[PDB]
Amino acid sequence: VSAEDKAAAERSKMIDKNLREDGEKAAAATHRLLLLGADNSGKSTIVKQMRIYHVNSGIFETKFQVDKVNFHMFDVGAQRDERRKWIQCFNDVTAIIFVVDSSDYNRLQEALNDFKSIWNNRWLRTISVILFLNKQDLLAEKVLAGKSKIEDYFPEFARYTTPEDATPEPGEDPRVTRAKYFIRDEFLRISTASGDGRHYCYPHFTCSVDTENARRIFNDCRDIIQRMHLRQYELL
Amino acid sequence: ELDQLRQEAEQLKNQIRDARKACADATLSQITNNIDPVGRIQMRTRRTLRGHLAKIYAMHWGTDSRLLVSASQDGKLIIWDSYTTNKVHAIPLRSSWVMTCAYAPSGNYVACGGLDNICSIYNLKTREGNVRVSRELAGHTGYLSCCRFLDDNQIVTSSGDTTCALWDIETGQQTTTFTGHTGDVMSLSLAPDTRLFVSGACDASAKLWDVREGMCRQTFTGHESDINAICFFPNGNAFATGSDDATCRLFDLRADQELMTYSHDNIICGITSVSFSKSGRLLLAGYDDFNCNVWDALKADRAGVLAGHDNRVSCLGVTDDGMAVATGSWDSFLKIWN
Amino acid sequence: TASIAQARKLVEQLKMEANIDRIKVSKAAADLMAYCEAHAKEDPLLTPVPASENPFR
Amino acid sequence: QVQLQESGGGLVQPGGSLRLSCAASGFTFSNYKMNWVRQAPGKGLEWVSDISQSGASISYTGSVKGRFTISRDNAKNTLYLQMNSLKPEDTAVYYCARCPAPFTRDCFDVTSTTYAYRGQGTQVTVS
Amino acid sequence: SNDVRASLYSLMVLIILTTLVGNLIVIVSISHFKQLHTPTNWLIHSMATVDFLLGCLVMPYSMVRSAEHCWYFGEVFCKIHTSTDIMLSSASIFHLSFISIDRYYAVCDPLRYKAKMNILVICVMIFISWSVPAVFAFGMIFLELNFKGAEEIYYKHVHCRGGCSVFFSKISGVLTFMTSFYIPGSIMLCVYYRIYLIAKEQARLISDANQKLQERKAVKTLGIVMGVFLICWCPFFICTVMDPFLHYIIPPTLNDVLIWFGYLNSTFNPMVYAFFYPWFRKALK
Ligand SMILES: [NH3+]CCc1ccccc1
Repeated sequence: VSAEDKAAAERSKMIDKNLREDGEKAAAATHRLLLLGADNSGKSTIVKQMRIYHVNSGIFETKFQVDKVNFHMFDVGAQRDERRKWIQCFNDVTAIIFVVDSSDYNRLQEALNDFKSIWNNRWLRTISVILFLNKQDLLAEKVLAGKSKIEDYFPEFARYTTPEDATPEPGEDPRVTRAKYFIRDEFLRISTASGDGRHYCYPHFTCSVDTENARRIFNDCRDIIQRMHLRQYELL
Repeated sequence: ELDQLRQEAEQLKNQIRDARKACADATLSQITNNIDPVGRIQMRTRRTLRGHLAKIYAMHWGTDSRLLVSASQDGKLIIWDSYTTNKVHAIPLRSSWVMTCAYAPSGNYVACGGLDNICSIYNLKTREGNVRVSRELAGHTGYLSCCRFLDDNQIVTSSGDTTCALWDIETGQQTTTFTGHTGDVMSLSLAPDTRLFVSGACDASAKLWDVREGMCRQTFTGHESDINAICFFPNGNAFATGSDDATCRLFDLRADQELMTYSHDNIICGITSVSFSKSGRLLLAGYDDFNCNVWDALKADRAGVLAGHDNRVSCLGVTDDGMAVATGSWDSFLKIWN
Repeated sequence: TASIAQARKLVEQLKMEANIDRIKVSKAAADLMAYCEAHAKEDPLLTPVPASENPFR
Repeated sequence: QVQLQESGGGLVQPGGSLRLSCAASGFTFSNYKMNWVRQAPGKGLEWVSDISQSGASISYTGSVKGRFTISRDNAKNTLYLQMNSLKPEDTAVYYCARCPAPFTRDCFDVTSTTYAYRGQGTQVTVS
Repeated sequence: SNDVRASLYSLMVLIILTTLVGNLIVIVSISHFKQLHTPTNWLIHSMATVDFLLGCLVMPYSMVRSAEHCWYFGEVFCKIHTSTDIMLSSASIFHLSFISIDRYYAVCDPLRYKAKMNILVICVMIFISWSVPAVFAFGMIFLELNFKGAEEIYYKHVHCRGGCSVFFSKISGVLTFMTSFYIPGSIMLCVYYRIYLIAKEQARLISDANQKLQERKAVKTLGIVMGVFLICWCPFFICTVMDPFLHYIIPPTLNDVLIWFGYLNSTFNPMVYAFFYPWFRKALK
């Protein structure tokens, strides 16, 4: 009623209008992705053409778009080893880009444990995980050399046979196909053991020179959001 | 000589255990079993402060007990007027990963910080009339979990690098660095006289620090998991803590040890925020079960529940005059209770 | 020699924690009880305020 | 206070057996999961085994799978690791480390360099 | 019979009350909660208000004309009432079609769902579903004569009714059928068949992956939706479009029962489109 009250009310209305405009802008058709991995994993080389380094104080953000849809990918790489607290901030992301160095068997169990912890976490149990088994090229070289046996690091490999649903390249050898699909199945076992049905794992075999990673993330995000909408509409 | 040192440390620990046991003549529970219960405490949401389009991560009241600030993941730091629900300011933040915010006792400055490892000081009384980045307090090597204002020139910020630092705002340098924690520090509470403060950490250890000498004075143990909140008692002789073990515990500075365990068998959700009433009789805590429970500090008996939040409650605060309690949560709503 | 230095610092910190004086727990609880009972009237959360007194109505 | 003290260890020939018992105090043993981790000379911490609250769910590292057995005694607040048919590749310092939060199926930072809820360590050497 | 008159009146009053209460609850919920302010829930609220008006403005006179009686009200009033009934039925069906289109976009274009389905296009859809049926109905009732060349037939049919059953010529009947029922009905059918295919494929993929390693919810939902719509409106509209042919031999009683099925669709619409989904249930809690 008073002049000061009216001025405060109009200031609040202008503030709310500006806030709504800023919320509508740059937040429509934009999806956030949390990028995770280890030192050996080529997490920084997943997206080649549109890699964006925006590093100032511990978090560099990578922004890319495939078909008029923008994705913002955040890689937190300046915190300590402990991460059970800072990862609860990333609940909103639509997907988690998990990069694994499948060439190195020694840290493979550590990567599997990290994937297990992320999958079963209370605040990350709704977020789907996009899994990239990088360094497939190296993995093939190691398997073909045969100097290091994956049976030593995983005794279950002896009683494993490649799935019928495998779709290897014509140049791939059966040993290499079996090894890569064994690693993929080792991750998928952890995924489906506690898969709540509201978040899924999408395993992709990637190499460093691979350039379809953005398209794969696009399709995986399409599937994730489509399944979320179907679940919301009682269709799935 | 490492083994000898370890043995000496163990002996010291045994001595400190034996000393507080001697001190523990009785228990507060049987000391205050005769006092009258406070009765059922019922609070109703008076003003709901809508306008945040994302989860609210932190809030802090003002000394005037009328203006409060809030931080959200949308990148906006909003200063409210809870009396009439008027958005006085809306500061845009460079990074949307805010984890904490503070309101200076003078009201001129407002601080925020988060995963950016930088404490940003925002001037609210500048001549230009537009909120401007005053200083970027850089130097921490971990995410900023909390920050509180001593005066317009000094601020105490806790981080995720197991350290707490005191900053001189005018020069932007760490006047004194507090070390000793083995886990990420998650919260801090300053004293009414602003000479001491505590820092709950992820090692279940709450330490008491001297602001001037920059040294830990006491270390408190009792919790069995990560501590997420801590708040000094109005007297300043005791504090409470909230942990991930779904348990709140009260520690006394002078006795050196725990006096109360505020937990129930039913509770299995960790505490994100704790706060005291004006007189300290009520200890309000915010859990992950989307609810805040008010506990009777003296008798550890639950007095009420502040239900009404759709998502996880992440922040809670009580005004200096004690009239109202504000609870923020991930449902993008900040509710005022009374 | 980092481990032994850290252990020596921990020993010194434990000594500085041990050498301080302590009060009796009964005395501390009596102090908090007296504070709560002295400030009970001023607290508006414990005793509901009149519908016109609270600014949040 | 929360503290973990292991036992066992010493000098054993290849193919020998040892019992590693970890004593837990200051917290509820049943609520938290338990893990075993080891530090080979010049190497980082490697997770060895894991057990759930009820003891039904047990997992082992591939290197030690089939030989190590993990057992949890809720009543006595102690945890065991039977090292059957060990080899000189197993020389390391073993730590018993609970998982941070209770009633959780995830254990994020059990192998972290400064993990708060680990143990002092037991030296196990094999010649 | 007087005793059965009472039974039918009680049934029709029960229908009116359930329609009104469901629509009112949906409207007030979507208004006050503020968490249900998404652009879609706005379409649901608009459909709820179309149907609520239908409950009070049209349905009570519907029962007094269904129970075979002379139209107590004036001729100008039944003209207005006939136009209002046509307008609100067509508006409800249009809102159903628009909700189906929104569902399609949300399912088959998930990434750009917010961009391609925003409050602007939702308000345009609401305006279309409120205006085009009104213009069509009010024109065809007042300005244009739906009875063209059958003025003689029109008067005999009206006098034989007692009250005023909706009269349609062959061209008028076909145009009303296409404008109100077939086009929104065909759009809904195509968009729910597509959604069925997508949801069934997703469920099959999920189950196949689970079985490969080491509930028909979509069927139920789309069956409920399509079955309710088709049952309530298809009998009425087929009989109505076939009424100008066969020299209007359709028994009067059938038409009276058929119109009431159409009204029972406005009764069931708030149920199917709000209460079947959990978020609305949680909000009502
Ligand atoms: N209550 C149904 C009335 C009606 C008649 C003809 C077309 C559309 C609607």
